[PDB]
Amino acid sequence: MAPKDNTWYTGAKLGFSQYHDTGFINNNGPTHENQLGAGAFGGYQVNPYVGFEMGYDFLGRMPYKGSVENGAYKAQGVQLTAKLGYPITDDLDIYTRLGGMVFRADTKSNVYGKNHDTGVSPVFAGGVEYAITPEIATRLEYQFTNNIGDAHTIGTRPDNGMLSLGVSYRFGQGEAA
Repeated sequence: MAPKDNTWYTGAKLGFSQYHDTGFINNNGPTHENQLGAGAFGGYQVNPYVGFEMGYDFLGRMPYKGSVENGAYKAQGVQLTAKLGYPITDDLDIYTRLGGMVFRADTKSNVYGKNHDTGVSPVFAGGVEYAITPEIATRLEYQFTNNIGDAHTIGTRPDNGMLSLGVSYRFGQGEAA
């Protein structure tokens, strides 16, 4: 009946975005504007209305292919944020995440300790999470791309961004305590 606190959870997410904030563009596009992406994420719940969540976009290669494909060297990336949601129903709930994505790459280093370009652009998300069955949860959330860098006076209205859907697992049933 009552909610839980001081617990952890893990899952996977997959969504599509209208347009990315990339700088190197050299493609016409599959249809018009939509890029599907997959990844994994997990989080810890501190209280009924205050929790934490982290995530990172995995990668998949094709062992059966002899084509030159490179981009970075010893590079890594991860995202860390806080989750804030409200319990509308025992099974249906709403949540919002706010944090930042950390990105780092390697490019010529003489063991001196210097950087050229790091990724630290705070981001947030919004959606709802529902429980279909024990040890199995599913939720959908969206992200805003037009709301950073510089505030626009007039033009397009903020009513469309990133659309994603992922599943999450909650561990910590117990019996007494």
